[PDB]
Amino acid sequence: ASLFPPGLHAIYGECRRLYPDQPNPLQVTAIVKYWLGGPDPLDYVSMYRNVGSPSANIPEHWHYISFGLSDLYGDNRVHEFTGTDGPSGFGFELTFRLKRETGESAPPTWPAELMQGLARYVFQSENTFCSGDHVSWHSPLDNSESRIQHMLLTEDPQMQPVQTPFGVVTFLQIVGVCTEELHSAQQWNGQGILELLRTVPIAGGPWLITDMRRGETIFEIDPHLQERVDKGIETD
Amino acid sequence: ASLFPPGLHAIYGECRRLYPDQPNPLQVTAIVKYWLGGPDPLDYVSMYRNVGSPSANIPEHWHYISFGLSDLYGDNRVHEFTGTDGPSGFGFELTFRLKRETGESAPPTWPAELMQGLARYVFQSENTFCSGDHVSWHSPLDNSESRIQHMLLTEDPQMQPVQTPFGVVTFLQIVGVCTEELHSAQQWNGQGILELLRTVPIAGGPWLITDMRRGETIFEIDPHLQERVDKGIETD
Amino acid sequence: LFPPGLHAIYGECRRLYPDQPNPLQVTAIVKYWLGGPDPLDYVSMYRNVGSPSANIPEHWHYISFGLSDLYGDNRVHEFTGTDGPSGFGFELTFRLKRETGESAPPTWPAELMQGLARYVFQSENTFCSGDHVSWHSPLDNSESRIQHMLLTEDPQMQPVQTPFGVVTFLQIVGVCTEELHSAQQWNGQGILELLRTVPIAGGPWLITDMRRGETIFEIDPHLQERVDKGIETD
Amino acid sequence: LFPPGLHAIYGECRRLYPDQPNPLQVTAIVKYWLGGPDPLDYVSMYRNVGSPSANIPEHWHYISFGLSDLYGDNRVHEFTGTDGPSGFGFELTFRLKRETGESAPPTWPAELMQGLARYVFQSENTFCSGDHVSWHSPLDNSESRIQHMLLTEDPQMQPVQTPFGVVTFLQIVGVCTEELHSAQQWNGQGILELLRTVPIAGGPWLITDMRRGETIFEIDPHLQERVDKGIETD
Repeated sequence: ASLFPPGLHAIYGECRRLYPDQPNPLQVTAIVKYWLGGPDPLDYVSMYRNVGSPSANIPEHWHYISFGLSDLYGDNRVHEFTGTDGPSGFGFELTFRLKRETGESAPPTWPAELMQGLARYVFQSENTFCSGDHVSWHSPLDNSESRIQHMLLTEDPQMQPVQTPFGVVTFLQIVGVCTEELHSAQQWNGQGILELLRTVPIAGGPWLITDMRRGETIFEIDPHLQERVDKGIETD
Repeated sequence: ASLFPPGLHAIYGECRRLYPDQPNPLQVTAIVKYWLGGPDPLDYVSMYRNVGSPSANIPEHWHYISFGLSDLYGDNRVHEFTGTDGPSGFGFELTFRLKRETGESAPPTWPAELMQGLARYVFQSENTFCSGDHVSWHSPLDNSESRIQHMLLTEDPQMQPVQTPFGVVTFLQIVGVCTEELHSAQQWNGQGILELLRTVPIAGGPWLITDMRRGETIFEIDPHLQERVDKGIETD
Repeated sequence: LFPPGLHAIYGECRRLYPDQPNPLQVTAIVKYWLGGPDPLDYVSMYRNVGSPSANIPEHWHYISFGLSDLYGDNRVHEFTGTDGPSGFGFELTFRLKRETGESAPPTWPAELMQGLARYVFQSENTFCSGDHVSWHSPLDNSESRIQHMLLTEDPQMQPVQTPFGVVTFLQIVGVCTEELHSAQQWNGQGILELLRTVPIAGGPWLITDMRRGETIFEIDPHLQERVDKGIETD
Repeated sequence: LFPPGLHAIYGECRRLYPDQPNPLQVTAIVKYWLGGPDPLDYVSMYRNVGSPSANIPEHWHYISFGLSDLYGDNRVHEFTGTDGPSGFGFELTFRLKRETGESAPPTWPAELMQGLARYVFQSENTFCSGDHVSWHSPLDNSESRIQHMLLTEDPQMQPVQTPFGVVTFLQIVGVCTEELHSAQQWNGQGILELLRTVPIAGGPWLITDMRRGETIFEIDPHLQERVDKGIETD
């Protein structure tokens, strides 16, 4: 009397189209669900292995997808049902791509935590996030010493918006960045820095993968990108 | 070398107009300031004793005021300086009024924590708060068993907006409420529930004081208020 | 109601970890009773500071949910009153030595457990303290010498009463092939006793260290005498 | 550069409380060196789990900032090299027994400390281990029988080297009037020794329990003997 949640199924469906050979991936869950009084708004976080793409500049990475920001059950236990047209719940779920480090047999679990924190902001303030937005996390994302301490949001390069009997669901991918890059996004705009990040493989690449070990800003890597920012600001 | 912060001074000035006899109140601070890498965005939280007003049926309570959401230093270490016209930093600071209980010689310190949590949301997301907004904290505010698990924001009944050399600063007072009251605010609007709360002394009264020990919703206290809520939704 | 079976187990877990109300918990994305391949619905993973006092190192503690009757509505196990055992009567647990720098418990043990639970659901025999399982493969798919298992009752998790039956806790203890053979020649309880006397191989709480490079016998060749005398006087 | 004096003390605090990097810290809204009435710039308040082993109960630990030279720029104390004492040479500390349900450390001890510090500035001068202070009032303005103080070196906080001098830590220990008198008849160190042997009155770490209703003598009338023998060999 807890069948496979329709909302969850729609997302799970997309996940399968992408990882047909990973039907039983590592999945993390809140021991006491939010709608039962728990502190974490995301009911589940699936963690897949993405081989990426040798050919392109795309390295092997871990891919995370959340469950809870959208309307999973459609019975008003967390979000209000609002037809199949509008957005399901908040309208999206968070995703994240973490560069795989040698000797990693499974995907590290800290990103679920990061997502719960972001989700917690959405649930309580009730303000949603959009592609291009930035979040001044102001702390190394994985509680390490990393220079990646903030976030930019963009649409997931592979996960496509899904139709649900409870509304549409899109996927917002988290992209870790350095404070200098965050400031740059504030001076100009998120979409601009996102474009730049795509041109610098080690900082994101086409799929905007995050490398928590990156020690340099895109600007330190290629001081010419600054020009591009200056022009953007100007012509905007 | 660290003079009395102009921004802090303007707020402090207001605090004095209100508490001329408490020049040396309990004040809490972040051991490692936010702008030095610390996790708490509020540099200080002053805690005063408000005798209230026996006459008006306004009980003795603890009054909290934050420092950090507005521009305290004006040297771009936390917020960007934007002239003396616009808002100072985020334009406001948080306040809170906690009903005084027996066994309290001094104001309890947990509310500082609550404020840091709220401020963190503002700094990270860069979305400010306004009178009438609600926050689905989804947890007893003081980590007790209290039924007060959410918040509504209204302007402080006494603290008045202050002019600063770094902008204008208003004061947003936190008002704890029950989930039923939060939903009520969502169905209708924050200002409406705030009005009601003012008419029910034990639930807030004229100055919207929070009593973490309240066991009943305003509706359970006087089932008639529901009528007002229904008329408001209708004519709105 | 929240599943009584789940409730009872969760209860024991809190008595042990009052400060970890929100531990990392792994689950089967498609539950077994919905057609999924993994019989365990959940695997909770806690941090156990151990006991500096008794030389018991900091380790990760795993507890499974699914081998016992969690829901009591015959969706997985048959309801058999509150007396007999709940479902198979137990849940699996495991203690993995923490390696410095580990911020969270590694998740591979959930897998090992699913395999075992899978084996338990399929076998025509019951599992008990003292049993050995010839896994025949490094438990974490590494190069480890720990390739088999012995089962013992969990040193801390205590049997719990449930409206659906009694639930005990069987802890997995990784061991070397030489140690498995030793258990076959003599008996599980015996090797378990020995393992308790050799901290790096288990200690009082029988914690598993996948990095262990030596058998208990290579560590102290005298234990063989006890195994021998054991077999002899037995 | 962050005030070297503060840095050094913060350093010690961390060695002791590696898991409390962001403790509750109280400050003077208008610092003393800006015209304010309170000489202490800050008072950090930590949670000390104590030691179940030695029966040292969980308590709140307070440390002051201001009696020593925090800034070294003559704004409060005179800079006197790195050899001599930093400012007055010490900072005050206090250990308050935790009462069940105290989610955070109570803040009144900061006040008590400001009073003592205010007293040290106006002179009788620096305090030393063994000194007594006839506060003559329940320390927390309650009805408590603890109305005076004895000073001893902090059992854990160790003297720190600072570019502005050496800083030691003097811990405040609350006592009853009968105990104060006893210290006057004999000596502070003596009563401090006795207090250590009576856990509820102080114990090894000399924790203060504002709820104590009995003097150490009423608890064990024999200690009186040991005070007399002290007066005698002195």
